[PDB]
Parts: sequence; C-alpha cells; structure tokens
Amino acid sequence: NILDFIVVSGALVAFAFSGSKGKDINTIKSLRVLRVLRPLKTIKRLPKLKAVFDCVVNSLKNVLNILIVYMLFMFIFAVIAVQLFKGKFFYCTDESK
Amino acid sequence: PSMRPIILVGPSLKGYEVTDMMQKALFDFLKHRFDGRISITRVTADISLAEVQSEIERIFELARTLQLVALDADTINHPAQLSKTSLAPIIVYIKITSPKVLQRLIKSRGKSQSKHLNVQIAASEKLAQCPPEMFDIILDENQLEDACEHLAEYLEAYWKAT
Amino acid sequence: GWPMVLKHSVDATYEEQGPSPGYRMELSIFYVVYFVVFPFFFVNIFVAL
Amino acid sequence: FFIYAIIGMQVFGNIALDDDTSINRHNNFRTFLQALMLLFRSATGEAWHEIMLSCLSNQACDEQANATECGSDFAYFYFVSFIFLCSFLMLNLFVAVIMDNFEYLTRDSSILGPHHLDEFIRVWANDMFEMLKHMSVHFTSTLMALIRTALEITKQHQCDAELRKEISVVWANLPQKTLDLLVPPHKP
Amino acid sequence: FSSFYFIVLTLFGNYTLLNVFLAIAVDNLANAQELTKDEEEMEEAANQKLALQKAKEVAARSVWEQRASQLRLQNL
Amino acid sequence: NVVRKYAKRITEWPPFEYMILATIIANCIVLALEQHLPDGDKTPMSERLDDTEPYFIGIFCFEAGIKIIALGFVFHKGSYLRNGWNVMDFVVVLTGILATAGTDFDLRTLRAVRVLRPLKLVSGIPSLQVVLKSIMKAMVPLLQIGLLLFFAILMFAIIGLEF
Amino acid sequence: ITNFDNILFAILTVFQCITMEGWTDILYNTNDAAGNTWNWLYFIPLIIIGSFFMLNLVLGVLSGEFAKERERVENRRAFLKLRRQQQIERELNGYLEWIFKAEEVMLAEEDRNSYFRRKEKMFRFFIRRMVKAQSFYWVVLCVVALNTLCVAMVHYNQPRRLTTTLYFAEFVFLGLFLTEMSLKMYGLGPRSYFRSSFNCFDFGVIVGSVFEVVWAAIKPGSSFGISVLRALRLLRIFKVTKYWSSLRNLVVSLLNSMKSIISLLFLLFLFIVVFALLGMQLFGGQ
Ligand SMILES: CC(C)CCC[C@@H](C)[C@H]1CC[C@H]2[C@@H]3CC=C4C[C@@H](OC(=O)CCC(=O)O)CC[C@]4(C)[C@H]3CC[C@]12C
Ligand SMILES: CCCCCCCCCCCCCCCC
Ligand SMILES: CCCCCCCCCCCCCCCC
Ligand SMILES: CCCCCCCCCCCCCCCC
Ligand SMILES: CCCCCCCCCCCCCCCC
Ligand SMILES: CCCCCCCCCCCCCCCC
Ligand SMILES: CCCCCCCCCCCCCCCC
Ligand SMILES: CCCCCCCCCCCCCCCC
Ligand SMILES: [Ca+2]
Repeated sequence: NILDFIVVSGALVAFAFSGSKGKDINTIKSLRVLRVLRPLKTIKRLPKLKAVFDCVVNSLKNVLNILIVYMLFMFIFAVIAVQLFKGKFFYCTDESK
Repeated sequence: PSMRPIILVGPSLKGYEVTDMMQKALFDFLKHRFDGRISITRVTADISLAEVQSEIERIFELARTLQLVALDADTINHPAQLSKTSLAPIIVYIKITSPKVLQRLIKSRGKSQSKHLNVQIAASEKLAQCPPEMFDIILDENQLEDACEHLAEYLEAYWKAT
Repeated sequence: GWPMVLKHSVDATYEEQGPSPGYRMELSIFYVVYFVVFPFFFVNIFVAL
Repeated sequence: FFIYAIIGMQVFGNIALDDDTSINRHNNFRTFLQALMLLFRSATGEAWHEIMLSCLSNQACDEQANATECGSDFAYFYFVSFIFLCSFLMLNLFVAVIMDNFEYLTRDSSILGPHHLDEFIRVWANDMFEMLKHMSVHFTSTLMALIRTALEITKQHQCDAELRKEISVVWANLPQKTLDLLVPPHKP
Repeated sequence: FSSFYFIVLTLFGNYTLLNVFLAIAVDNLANAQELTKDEEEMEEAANQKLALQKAKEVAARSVWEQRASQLRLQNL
Repeated sequence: NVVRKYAKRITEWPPFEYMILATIIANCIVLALEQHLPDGDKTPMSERLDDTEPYFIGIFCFEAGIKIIALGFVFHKGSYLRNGWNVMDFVVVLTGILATAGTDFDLRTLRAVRVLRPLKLVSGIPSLQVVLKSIMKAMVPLLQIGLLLFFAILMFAIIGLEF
Repeated sequence: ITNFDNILFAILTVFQCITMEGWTDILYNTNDAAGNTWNWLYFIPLIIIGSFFMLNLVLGVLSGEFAKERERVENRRAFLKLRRQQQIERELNGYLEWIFKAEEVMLAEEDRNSYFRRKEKMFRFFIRRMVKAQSFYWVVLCVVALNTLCVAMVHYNQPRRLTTTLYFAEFVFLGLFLTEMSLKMYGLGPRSYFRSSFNCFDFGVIVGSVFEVVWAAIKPGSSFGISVLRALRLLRIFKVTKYWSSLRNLVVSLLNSMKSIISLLFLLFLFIVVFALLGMQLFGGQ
C-alpha cells in the first residue's frame, strides 16, 4: 500500500509541477521515473507471483548471515587495496612524461 | 533420622583433587545458597564399616533439628558401600556420562594425578555400572548452574515435604 | 576488465607518478588471493547455501 | 528486466551515440528493445563497467533531444544493483529448477523409479521372467505388485492394509473407484 | 590448430575449478548444517529427559536435507 | 634375475622415495627457470639449464630400472606398466631418453612431453592420488553434459553456416 | 578468426559465444553485415541454451553427485566422529568451568586465614574472571570497531593532520591490543589461550602488525596491510545473536578438513603449472 501511495503521489505532484516554465527539469524527470514501479503492482494481485517473491526473499534471508561476512571481507580487501594503490593510478597521454 | 542426610558421590574416588574439587564447588554452592538452613561438617570415620561409631550419633543430633545436614565423607566411593548401614543418606550422584571427558579432565587437572589416571578411571567406571535406582539424585548436567539448580529444586521439594 | 586493473596495479611506481611497465610485479598476489576468495570461494558458498 | 529497461530509457535515453564509447548504434538505451538488449549484454558480463563509465554524468547529449547535459551518476547504483539482482534471481531460478528435479539428480540404478514403469510399458510387446532377470488386472495389478516387491511399506495382510490406508489418503480427483478398483487387484 | 590449447584450458579449467570449489563449499556447509541441527536436537532431547527425570524424583526441512535423510536410510 | 629381484624391493626405503621427490622438485624448478627468446636467441643461463638435463634423465631411468627389476613388467598382473601412474612415469622417462636421438622433428614435439614431469609429484604422493580420484569421480556424470554441449554447438554452427 | 566461413570456424565461434566471451562483438558484426532485426534470435537463444541452461545442468548434476557421495558409509563415519569430538569438547569445557569455580572458592577459603604465591594466584583468578565477563567483550569490540573507522578513512590526498593522527592511533591501538592479549594470556594460561583458533588468529595478526610497524620504520614506503585484519574481530558480534552455531560449525568443518582443502588448492596449482609449461613450449617467445 505504501508503494501504491508513493506511485500515485509521484504522479500527482508531477502533474502539479507542470508549469511549462522550465524552472526544474531534474525534479520532474525524477517524478516521471518514479512511475516505473507501476508494473510492480501486479505482484500483490497475483498470489503465485507473490509466492515466488516470498521464496526469493526467503533465500535472501537464508544467505543473510554469510552476506555480512562477505561485505566485511571485501571491506578488508578494499582497505588493503587503498593502502597499496592509493594515488598511484595516475598517468599521461604521453608515455614519456 | 528425622531427615535423610546429604551425601555426595559419583565422579571418582574421594581424596583426589578432581572429585574433591567438583564436590567442594557443589558443596560451597549448597552452603552459601541455603545460609541458615544447612549444617556443615567434615566426616573422616568410615560409616560403611558401621571411634567409628562416635560420630553417627553426632549425625542424628544435627539431623534431629529438622534441618538439612551435609556429610563431607572422605571414604565413600559407592552407593552400595553404605547400603547395609541404617544411616541411609540421600545418594546424590554427580554423574559424567562419558569416560573420555573424564580422562581428558584428569590430564587437564595438573601434573600429579596424571599417573593416577588409570585406577581412578577404573573405579569411576566401576561405579558407572551401578544401577541408577541405587542413587537418590542424578547430576547429569555439565554446567555448574544447571546441576546446582536441579539439586536445589529437589532439595526444595524435600523441604516442602518435611 | 580485471586484467586491465591488474596491469595498472603492477605498473604503478609511486604516489603521484606515472606508470612504468613491469614495475612492482609481485602485486599480482593481491589479485590471485582475491579470485581465490571472492569469485571462487564466496560465490560457491552462496550457491551452496 | 522491464523495470530496469524503463529506468534506463528514461534516465540514460538521450546520450549521444559515439562509436568510440560504449553507447553506440549497437548498445544504446534509445528504444525498449535496445535497452533490453543492453541489459542482457550486461547480465552476461560484457564490459558492463564500460557501459557504466559511458553512462555517467556530463556526457554529450543527442542533437535532436532538447537537453544539453545528459547521463547521470545514478549509473553506479543502476549497474551495480542490476548485476547483483540479476545474478541473485537467476541463481534462484537455477536452484528452483535443480530442486524440482532432486530425486532424479540423486537417483540410484538399483532403486526403482519411473524408468522401471516405462520399461514395463515396453514389456507389453512369459517375458516377466526375462525382465526379472533384467530388472534393477493386466497392466495395473502387475504394476502394483512390482512396486510392492520393490519397496516394502500376516505381513501380506499388513501390506494390503497399508495399501488401503494409502489409497484412502490419496483418493483421486472425482474418481468413482480408481485406486479402490486397483485395491482388489493389488491385494494379491 | 593451436586453438585446442585454449579450448581445452577453458573447458577443463572452468569446470574442474567449479567442481573443486563447489565441492568444498557444499561439503563444509552441509557439515555445518548437520552439526547445528544435531546439537539442537540433542539439546531439546536432553532438556526433555532432564525435566522428566527431575520431576519424577520430586514426585520444516529443505529438499537437500529430506533427500539426505532418504539417502541415509537407503545406504543403511 | 631372481636373486637380485629380491633385493631391490628393499631398495624402496623411504629416503629413496624422498630423494626421487627431491629430484622431481629440482626438475620442476629447472623447468620454471627457463626463458624464451624469439628467433633462436637464448639466454646465457638457458645453456646451463640445458646442460643439467642428463642428470635428471639418468635419475629417472635409474628409478624406472629399480621399479622394473624389483617388480614385474606386465606379466604378474601386478607390475610397473599395470599401474596407471607408473605408465606416465615410463612415458616421461622413455621419451626423455628418445629425445637424445639427434634428429630434426623430435625437438619440437618430444621436448613438450617434458611438462608432464610435475605430475610425477602426484605419482609419488598417494594422498594426492586419492584426492585426484576424488576430484575426477564427480566429473564422469558430466560426460552427458559434454555430449549435450557438443550437440548444441553443432546445431548452432550449422545454422551459422546457413545464415 | 571469428567467422562462419566453414564448419570448423563456425564451431569455434559458436564455442566462443558459449563461454560468453566476445559474444556481442560477433553479434554486432552480423548487425553490420546484414540487418539487425533478426540476428538476436540466433544469439540470445544460443546464450540461453549454451551458457545459462548448461550451467544449470552442471550445477544440478554436481549437487546431486555431492548429495549422493556425502551419505556413504565412510563419509558418514567421518562426520559422526567430528560430531562426537565436538560434543566431547563441549562437555569438557563445562566440567573445566566447574573445576575453575572450585579452585576459586577454595583459594578464597585458604586466603581467609608463599604469601606472594597466594597474591599472584588470586590476581590471576580475578583477571581470568574479568577477561570472560560480558563487559570485556563489549569494550574489546568497541576498540576493534573504533580501529576500523581509523583505517576506512585513509584516502588519497588526506589532510596532514589526519595522517599523523592515524599514525599515532596505530601505535595506541597496537598497545591496547597487546595489553588485551597479555591480560587474556596471563588469565587463561598460554596452554588454554591457544585452545580457541580465533585467539590464534588474533595473536598472529598482532605479530604481523608488529612486523609491519618495524618494516615501515625501516622502509617507510611499503605497507603490507596486515594491521587491517584486526577488523575480523568485529565478526564476534554474532556471539550475542542466534546465529553463532551456524557460523562456528562452518569454521569447525573448514578447520577440520583444512588438509583436504590444501591438497585441493595444490592439484589446481599443479595443473596450472602444467598448462603454463605447455604454453611456454608452444607459444614461448613468439
Ligand atoms: C565504522 C566501521 C563499522 C566501518 C564502516 C565504514 C564506513 C561506514 C565509513 C567509515 C569512515 C567513512 C569514510 C571517511 C572519509 C572518506 C573520504 C571522502 O573523500 C572526500 O572527502 C573527498 C576527496 C577529496 O576531495 O580530497 C569520501 C568518503 C570517505 C571514503 C568515507 C566513506 C564511509 C566511511 C568509510
Ligand atoms: C617475479 C615474481 C612474480 C610472482 C608472480 C606470481 C603469479 C601467480 C599466479 C598464480 C599462481 C597461483 C595460483 C593457484 C590458485 C589455485
Ligand atoms: C610485497 C608486499 C605486498 C604483497 C602483496 C599481497 C599483500 C596482501 C596479501 C594478502 C592479504 C590478505 C589475506 C586474506 C585475508 C582476508
Ligand atoms: C543528475 C544526477 C547527478 C547525481 C545525483 C544522483 C546521485 C546518486 C543517486 C542514487 C540514488 C540511489 C537510491 C534510489 C533508489 C533506492
Ligand atoms: C565522482 C563524483 C561522485 C559521485 C557520487 C554519486 C553517488 C553515487 C551512488 C552510489 C550508490 C551506491 C551503490 C551501491 C550498490 C549496492
Ligand atoms: C535502481 C532501480 C531500483 C529497482 C527496484 C527493484 C527492487 C525493489 C524492491 C522490491 C519491492 C519491495 C517492496 C516491499 C515488499 C515487501
Ligand atoms: C610454425 C608452426 C605452424 C603450425 C602450428 C600449429 C599448432 C601446433 C599444435 C598445437 C596443439 C596444442 C595441443 C594442446 C593439447 C592439450
Ligand atoms: C534474412 C536472415 C538474416 C539472419 C537471420 C538469423 C536468424 C537465425 C534463425 C533462428 C535461429 C533459432 C535457433 C534455434 C533454437 C531457438
Ligand atoms: Ca568478459
């Protein structure tokens, strides 16, 4: 219901800001892109699509314990890499300088 | 007696630091948990063969006050060793169900008794073949707190009974 | 595009300097350990879970 | 794929095609089909980081589009989250397919299954002795008897009682007596 | 005809690699799953027996795992 | 004959096996120490690496001789050439011997088999043998997947020819 | 080389598309030679059937083989032996805590009535009870977490006040962790300190950090990045969570079969070496 409300609210605010003045294009375009959640409505309607979504979420929660370990390990490797190659990835278009 | 006295037995031979310390920790908990309700004494005369008889009447006059009496015996390593005498304490069994943890524990407990491991394990096993009904209370817990609360709850049941 | 990153990593002289081919060539062991851990081990860990 | 294609169209749709970049005549966002092909390309891991770097902020914008600055730094989240989500969902599809088949994948030749049923259908063409040599009220009672001999649930009366219990449990959809009629043939 | 080196190295190196690392992951993760399962089952079993004896004196599963049990029974 | 067949069974005393191991790692390091230059050029140290070969081929031949005289050849149903790993060692040592024939076509393809010498590490450590059998046991069911992949490649290659 | 001019060329390019390497360049070439309307029907089905479907079949067959092999007689025997070892160690730890409490109450009783022996032993027991208390757990995790914040904010061209701050904070944290190791080892005793593999990890990491400090004192330029591995002690937050058993038993299985893993990463090394020497034979210097 929150998703439905935010979709509707985005559409209405996008309509309201239609002043044809060009004051803000980034905001109105973002409110347009917010429409893309529109097909995401049919997953609450179809029970079997919702069942598939729940199975995917269950698998994600099943691997949530190792995902934390994974992001901790990759943070450690990222920090080691920063200690190694920080500032060294500079170059010239002229190989001689 | 008016009350059945408390007797600890089951890990291994008394007088050895393993059984002595396990029983002493349980005994200290039983002491300072029930402050003003249990009597503490150390017994060094062989009740199982009943100077020998000089202390049984001492047990009665502690057991005659409707209070729990703790028996720190130094020669009981068997429940049936006392079965012939009419003293009849509660045979509390501090049981450990696997001899391998016993052996690794004897290794862990210092250096002196490492050479006394074999006979102590043998007598512990000897007590292990004894049937459970010979004992009053079974202490199968590995944690100190769980075994302590089990024994304390049965003691509360006995207290409410008498 | 990991071989390109490996080439940049090995060919890195110092802070605020340009490359030098074949420099610091022992910095491939950072990219051999990383593939052993994340692409090879952890990926298959998730697939098994 | 639909959600991500539409977001790509509506955000990175007006980047000026340049054959020296990764937004080309071949790999643009300008139509639903081209965007969907781009996402399929990224799913299989074809220089998707190059597409990200060519979809970043401050790119040359298409001549026939009104806007002057096109592309956005939303590309980092867009592409990283697409790789993560696509890989995860395809992993879940793979695992669902695998576990829908797990009794086949872990099959044993000695233990029976649909293969024995199909081969007994082939036996239709006495020959039962030959197949007993070759093994691991006309063609249904025999099937029940062979299944009983393969897997085991007076002991014969106990097996009949178990068959009756199972038939009662799994009574067919709108059948008068389908498994019940087999029970008279499955009893002996 | 020098491309057989690369065909062989990319066939026998993207599936042997997968075989080895997936075997490691599957074996170790299944061992972990069974260890936690068994220790929990033993925990409630011991707790129930302890409650029964103490009161006496004072008076689903995944497809992998069900299939593992079936294989255990069959091999037994 | 047979009076000596009894003695070289005792020769496999474990330091002998570890010495064969040592020469295998030595040969692996010698192989890894080579460098290749385009048009017949060669490094000043590659000559020394080329001179160190006869010691290795001699040690391998001596080991093969011990294993061939202490054990059988093919006859007793248990022997050298009836072990899967001993066949690879025989191929390596025999081909190294044959590479010293002084001909033209040998060097390009008879020097290449010399890369199978690291596999003598597996051939000499039975734990690595059992681990290798464990690896390869789970890739026999992949033969049908290989046939399927080849069939798909054939169909799509025929379509690609057509179009 | 990537053309369909022949059955063998077609087989080679189809096989290259199967591996999903350069399969678009081959597609983008047929979009120029011919129209781009119908070419996707050759490649998208090809990719789906050769790379996605075949990977699915390989995963299924491999997982089925793993499930079948795992429940054999000898593998089941090994797993039950591992389970027995775990149970025995758990019970032994419980009984050791029993005996330690006995030691504590006894020593208190004899002190209630060689003097420096008693002093040092009660000090040891006080430390050993402190290093296991829940507050020591939280203070050590707070120090570890405050350490990773000091290494996650090292970036290129950082202010010079930050560089010296982190340089001295590294020494402060090394001193704090050395103090923590000293207290823990004196309390539990060295024979028992190395009973937990994670303490072996911490000891090795701080030794490596000291080595890195020395090596940077000698040659300032290089940095081995071993002082960062102290972030792995943040991984104990799972202790106060219902998911300790799963991760702990995963590590137990890994460390138990750490010999069958090293002898797997070695056979891979041997095969990579064989293919390297073969490639040196074939394409060496050309
Ligand atoms: C605290 C523990 C649990 C680890 C969590 C790590 C992150 C949540 C925090 C730790 C400190 C933060 C960093 C501190 C300062 C930097 C440098 C900063 O770069 C700049 O200020 C601009 C560069 C310039 O203009 O010179 C960019 C963000 C970043 C990486 C921050 C990113 C987020 C960080 C890594
Ligand atoms: C001049 C010395 C540079 C060292 C280069 C080392 C390269 C390592 C490549 C991969 C070797 C180990 C792979 C084994 C993975 C199972
Ligand atoms: C020659 C100095 C630098 C050496 C290059 C590699 C340094 C890092 C090696 C691996 C460190 C991380 C180990 C994995 C544990 C998370
Ligand atoms: C014109 C765009 C310039 C940069 C502004 C956007 C910065 C990044 C935004 C990322 C939003 C991700 C979260 C939204 C969906 C959960
Ligand atoms: C180069 C200038 C800085 C641009 C920063 C813009 C915001 C970046 C958004 C990053 C979103 C995080 C991706 C995590 C995906 C799971
Ligand atoms: C940057 C593009 C974002 C696209 C979003 C796709 C996934 C969004 C989350 C799924 C919807 C969750 C709603 C709550 C359901 C319990
Ligand atoms: C100047 C030589 C021209 C001909 C070269 C053709 C290639 C040589 C054969 C390569 C075959 C590699 C076999 C690898 C098997 C694992
Ligand atoms: C005028 C035709 C130009 C080239 C068109 C190529 C289309 C290829 C035919 C379709 C291949 C289907 C694969 C079979 C499995 C789905
Ligand atoms: Ca690629």
